Amino acid sequence: VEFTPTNILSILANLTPFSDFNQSPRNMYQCQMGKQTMGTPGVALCHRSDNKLYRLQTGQTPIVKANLYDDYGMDNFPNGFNAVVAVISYTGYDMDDAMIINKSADERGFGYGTMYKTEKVDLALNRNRGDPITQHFGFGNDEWPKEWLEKLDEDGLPYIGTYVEEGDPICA
Amino acid sequence: KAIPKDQRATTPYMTKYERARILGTRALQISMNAPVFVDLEGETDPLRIAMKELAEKKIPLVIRRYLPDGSFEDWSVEELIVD
Amino acid sequence: EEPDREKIKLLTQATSEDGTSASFQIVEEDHTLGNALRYVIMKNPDVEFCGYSIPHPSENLLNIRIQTYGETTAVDALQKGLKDLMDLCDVVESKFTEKIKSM
Amino acid sequence: SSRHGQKGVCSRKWPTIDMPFSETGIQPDIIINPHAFPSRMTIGMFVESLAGKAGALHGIAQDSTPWIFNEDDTPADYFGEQLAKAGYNYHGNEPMYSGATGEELRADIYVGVVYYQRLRHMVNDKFQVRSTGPVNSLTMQPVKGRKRHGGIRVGEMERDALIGHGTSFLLQ
Amino acid sequence: MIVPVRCFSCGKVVGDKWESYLNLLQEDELDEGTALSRLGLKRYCCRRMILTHVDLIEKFLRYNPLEKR
Amino acid sequence: RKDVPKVEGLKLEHFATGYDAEDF
Amino acid sequence: TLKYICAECSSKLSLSRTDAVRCKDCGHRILLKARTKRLVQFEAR
Amino acid sequence: EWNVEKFKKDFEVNISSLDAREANFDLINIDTSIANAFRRIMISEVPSVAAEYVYFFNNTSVIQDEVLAHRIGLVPLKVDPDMLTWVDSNLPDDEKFTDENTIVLSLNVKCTRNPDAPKGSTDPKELYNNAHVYARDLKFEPQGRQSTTFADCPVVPADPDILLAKLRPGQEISLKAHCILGIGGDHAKFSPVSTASYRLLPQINILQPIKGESARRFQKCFPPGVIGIDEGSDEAYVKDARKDTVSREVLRYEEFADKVKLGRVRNHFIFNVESAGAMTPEEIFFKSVRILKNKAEYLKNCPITQ
Amino acid sequence: FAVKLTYPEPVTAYNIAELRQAVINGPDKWPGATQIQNEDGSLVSLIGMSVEQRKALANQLLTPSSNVSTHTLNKKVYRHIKNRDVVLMNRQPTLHKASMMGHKVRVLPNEKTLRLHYANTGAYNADFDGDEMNMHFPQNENARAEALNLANTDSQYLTPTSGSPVRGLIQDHISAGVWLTSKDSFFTREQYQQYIYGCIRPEDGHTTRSKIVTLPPTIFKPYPLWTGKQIITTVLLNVTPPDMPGINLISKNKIKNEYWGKGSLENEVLFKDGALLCGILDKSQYGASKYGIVHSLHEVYGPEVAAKVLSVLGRLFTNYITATAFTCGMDD
Amino acid sequence: MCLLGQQALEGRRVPVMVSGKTLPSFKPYETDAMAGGYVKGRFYSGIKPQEYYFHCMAGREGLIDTAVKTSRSGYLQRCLTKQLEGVHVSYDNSIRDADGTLVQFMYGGDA
Amino acid sequence: FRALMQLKYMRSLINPGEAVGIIASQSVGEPSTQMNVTLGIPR
Amino acid sequence: FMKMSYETTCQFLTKAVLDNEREQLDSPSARIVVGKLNNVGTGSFDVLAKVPNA
RNA sequence: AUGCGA
Ligand SMILES: [Zn+2]
Ligand SMILES: [Zn+2]
Repeated sequence: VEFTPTNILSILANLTPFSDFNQSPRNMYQCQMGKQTMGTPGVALCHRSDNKLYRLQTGQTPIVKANLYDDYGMDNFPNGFNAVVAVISYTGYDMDDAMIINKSADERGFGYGTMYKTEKVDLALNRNRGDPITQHFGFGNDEWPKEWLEKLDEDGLPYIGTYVEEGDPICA
Repeated sequence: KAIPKDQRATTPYMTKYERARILGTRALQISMNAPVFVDLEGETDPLRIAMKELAEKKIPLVIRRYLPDGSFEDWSVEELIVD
Repeated sequence: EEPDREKIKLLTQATSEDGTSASFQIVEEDHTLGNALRYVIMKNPDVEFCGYSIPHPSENLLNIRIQTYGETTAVDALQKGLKDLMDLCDVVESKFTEKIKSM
Repeated sequence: SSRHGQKGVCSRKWPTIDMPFSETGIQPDIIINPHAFPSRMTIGMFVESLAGKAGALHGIAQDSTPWIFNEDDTPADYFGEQLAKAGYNYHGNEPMYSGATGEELRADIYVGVVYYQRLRHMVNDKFQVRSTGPVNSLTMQPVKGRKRHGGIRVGEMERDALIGHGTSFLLQ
Repeated sequence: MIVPVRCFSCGKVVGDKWESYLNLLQEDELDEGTALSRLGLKRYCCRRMILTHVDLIEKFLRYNPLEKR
Repeated sequence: RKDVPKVEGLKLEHFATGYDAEDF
Repeated sequence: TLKYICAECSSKLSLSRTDAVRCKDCGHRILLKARTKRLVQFEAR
Repeated sequence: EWNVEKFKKDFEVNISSLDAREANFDLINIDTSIANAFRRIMISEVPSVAAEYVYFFNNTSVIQDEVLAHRIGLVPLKVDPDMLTWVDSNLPDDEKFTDENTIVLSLNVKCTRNPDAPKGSTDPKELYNNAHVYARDLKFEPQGRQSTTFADCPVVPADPDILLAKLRPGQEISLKAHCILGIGGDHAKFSPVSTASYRLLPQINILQPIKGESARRFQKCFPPGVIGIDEGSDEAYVKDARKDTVSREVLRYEEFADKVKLGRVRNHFIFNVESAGAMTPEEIFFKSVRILKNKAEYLKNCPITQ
Repeated sequence: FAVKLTYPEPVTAYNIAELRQAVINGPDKWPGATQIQNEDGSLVSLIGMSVEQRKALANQLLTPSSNVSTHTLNKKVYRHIKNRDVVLMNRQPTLHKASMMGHKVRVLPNEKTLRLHYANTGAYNADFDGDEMNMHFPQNENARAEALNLANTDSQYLTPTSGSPVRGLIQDHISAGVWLTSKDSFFTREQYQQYIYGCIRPEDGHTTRSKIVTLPPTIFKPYPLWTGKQIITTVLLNVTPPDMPGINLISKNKIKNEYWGKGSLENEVLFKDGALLCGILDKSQYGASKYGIVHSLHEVYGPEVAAKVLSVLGRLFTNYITATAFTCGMDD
Repeated sequence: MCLLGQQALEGRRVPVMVSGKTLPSFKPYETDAMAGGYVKGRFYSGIKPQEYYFHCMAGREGLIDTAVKTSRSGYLQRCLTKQLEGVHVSYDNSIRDADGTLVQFMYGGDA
Repeated sequence: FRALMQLKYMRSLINPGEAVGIIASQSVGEPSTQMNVTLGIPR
Repeated sequence: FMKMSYETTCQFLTKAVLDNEREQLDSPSARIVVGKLNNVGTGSFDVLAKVPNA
């Protein structure tokens, strides 16, 4: 006999509560959404440098969960939040596949998330040994617009924390 | 190629496609300083102006209906039943 | 200081000349003022029709149309609404203060 | 998306004043259209709503393991009785008032607590517009890609469709 | 990330009630329900706020690169 | 099969606005 | 004094155009640029 | 016929409970449009004072600057919002912030280690110094006039215990928040109430009487004290319909669903206004009704434009 | 997009005011204008000009001729897309010409997504699940006139495949029509008139009367009461031209009469001189695109009226779903 | 509200292993309707795991048909759309191609 | 009435220049996406 | 050009060149290739103008 | 080209 019929399900399919109550392809689209979900990728993110990360700051533990949610420790990396949901057509913008959020809730940080993009500024990406080298982060001619110091420190690297908009210098 | 006026045999009605092209080309003319033959009555959209010009049939345009042979019928706006 | 020239606007497209049918447009309003104002306006025995409509939530606009018969003007009927809302809110504040004091 | 593969875009950020408020004094976080469920049969989501509501009120997690329940021990009865002991409708509805007007709605509205997840695909941000940009030298036609400020393709089928319309001046 | 300041659904400030709540689950050997009842979170929007919280910042903070280790 | 057990602390957690367990 | 922290020893330092890009206290070759007292405005939303 | 004085005759208020943070009061004989007007205004339009522009000078914490700024925005301040006027936008930043329109709060915290606790984690508060950054660490920084004006109303967070951030040795937070006057409609941080809601008085119309153990058995179907039985040999009565929650649990049983009707009193409204501490809830209601009246005066005064 | 999409508008004596203002606004406003193309052929970008310089150019949009080479032309202004332009919307599937129609542009504030009415989603086979759409902006009065006259949505109310209507209300609007049109739905004068102005704005050109007209209540008695069918009568009486008799139709519903009782009769949809006298309305009626009510209005008064009816119904049912809402739950 | 009913694949009942079993839990050649894939359980009260494996079968094969139908309709569209694109209505109501070669003397014979 | 129906017939005719070829192709293709002898798309 | 733009482009090209073929530029596809008003619909006809001579 | 969104 099976130890538990969950032994026939994959990990994500067990993470789906009451998966035996939905039309099967909706559970499969659930695996694709939860698998495509913006969540907490790790906690060493200050020591990675991914081309992109999506990190939800307001993460919570489901009230409704599989016991494999604890047994696999997925609570270390919560991927969502518990919301007060009314199943109601009322506003007229909830048709077919569109849903409404509370404005005040988003203003309080609901589902607030951040996205990290990492860049490599290389000066040899395609150099040519000793000879080639000559570029140094910094300045020399003075003739540059001194407003670049508004973004780049006197060593040629931007001040960590700086607000940057397209067009601002990322290094000099 | 000239189908004699006495011999024009085509639909007395303006097709939706005919009406569309007339209104577009004439509107474009008004927008390029073609002389307006009707009161602008406040309007600023050249297309609505050309629509007014169609409503009074003041438009000075002619439709050349082609036949696949190559013969054609020159029809005035002022005769083709607008709608 | 200036009499606000843009708060309320009279939509010529929606106003009779005889004198008893207008649509007014107020900026920066919604059901908040709207449904109360139409409610008090419906108390006017000389209002035939009155109601409010939001052209679009994102636009932050309120249109309120009052069409009456020849025994009142829509501007007058609206002023009757506003005097009723002000006096009624005075009543609410007054009884609320009285019961706050009675405690 | 919910844990049920029922994904939807946020159509609008509804003002809290305009949301519907329950007689409990709250207005939902999310409103989902009911007509989405009849095709999907995501009734696991209904049970997750009533279980998250019971489990928030009594203040405990609920087990959602597939087949922990039985046709003779339905979840609507388990969480129905637990919720009714809590002080809430056995069917899980709550009397709601219209935010806009203020009357009580016709019927008791289905409200609950559901784990909702934010998909990384904010395709909202993927918008692009090009009225001017670079062109490939071998064609002088708009370059490719959003990040290249490229221009969307009018494909062969869209050509066919424009010929269908008779819109030959639009096709040109 | 860190205990939210306010309950998304209602509006009641909750960020002050985390540490006492955790103390009430440790020190007083209370249960989560009764602890939230004594905290005044008498609505499920509030109930869930603290009940479901996952204070992942404690896991984040051990990665502090500004002190030797 | 055993039915999943109902919770032991299954007691009122909701009141009207205006009221408390001082009436319970 | 500009600052650069060693990715592996935590030791603060102040690189110059005249020194090797290495942690002088450990020997690492990766340095995090330290945050400083620099004004940034923020809309509280 | 309807007049405003016949309303004044018909309008009633009954205040059940007035706490310095919650008010539960009733408005009898009003229109839903008016109760909803007061509710809506109490929520979105009543001005409150909240942090708006946070100026960081340093943040080495593991918390994102933006996020911490939003969290500092969320902190409700115990400030009477009438001490300040609105700040315009038509004018330069140098004129925007003055002592008449802005309140400055400084935060300068530096986390250290403590000289050697007992075991180890002996929490965080003993292993580290200023490990926990609370709203109570928002030092109020007055300017001139308002320095004197607040002599007897200094600026304090309405809940100092709010944890704002957690640090680690060598991490530091230095920022200066500019708190302005704003309304809850422009952003939810300016809403002065936690929950302002109304509920219609539940009405329990008993169509035929029930008695004995079926009457007490009906009595246990409702919240404890809604249905009272004095003798039950003659009636099963309603002690107070206001205690009920409309769980509609009674309808589950045929013993009753054919001998009871459950409705509401359209005229009677049960308001519940709980304040976030910035202001007392009744004072917030007073401001809401005076706000609606002020709006009607604005519409009287305005000239109908064309 | 409203600030990043332009039309090359030749300046005349009739549009000098609007284009002078649009230039004054500049590229960084509403109906301003990003660029000015002279008749000499040169381009002058407003990307970085100051309000002063754009003010200076506003007084030069109407300058005289200068070269016999150019005397026949007039300057051009690249104005932002605005509320008077038509745009060609296409959704991938192109599978048919009806999936790429011309819509009239309505710039919505504080939006980031292309906003579309529900009535079109059964022609594009589109759904807000995450669907993306291409928006094409034609640059020529010939393409404008065609996108407003040939490709336009109203000219696509029926498919050529079968001639069944592909454009109708959906989901919630259908259940709202089913609920509103029940003989059980009554409305007070206040409620009735409110729903009416909620769905009809005479200031918006939503009528053929320039005032409002109303019916007698269904119940004169204890209280003046209007039915939902009387509301559909009022909207149809207000959207059809006063010079024409009311549409007369005998249709059917998708709801058997047995569901409304042992003697109830609610499947016969009866329209007499503009007045709904029996039955409810559903997908079979204004969405079914098979003779139902909307199809009948399309046939009798044409596509402009049928489109007006669709917008009016969409607003009526959305607002009534605001008053009463619709829900579904485990008890169901 | 009632039952899921009989699952099917490519037009017929559940696949059976070469041992004669439609699932490990079923003895070889089980004549029970359920063993063929008939699910008596419903979404409101759930489906037994043996039944979840069959509704999963039908749901997947549905997703396959859904993902393949669009590749068989593009070539059906373009293959004749290339041919009839020249095909239009002459001004004489006769259907001529853009060449001029007459295809029909009237559209459907009624115009 | 017969005169009216004849005039409706004259006013219901296909316009000169209609893209009926393309319309045909889409009216056979587009509905074939919803899809003893060969049936459906293979047929 | 309609042959060229479907399949075996080079094969139809070869058979065309070997014929010394002339395109009468009627195919809508072919006409698109040369940047010509499509002959269908609104391009099924020409528009001229009546102008006063005095 | 791989994966993937619709
Ligand atoms: Zn809450
Ligand atoms: Zn080191």
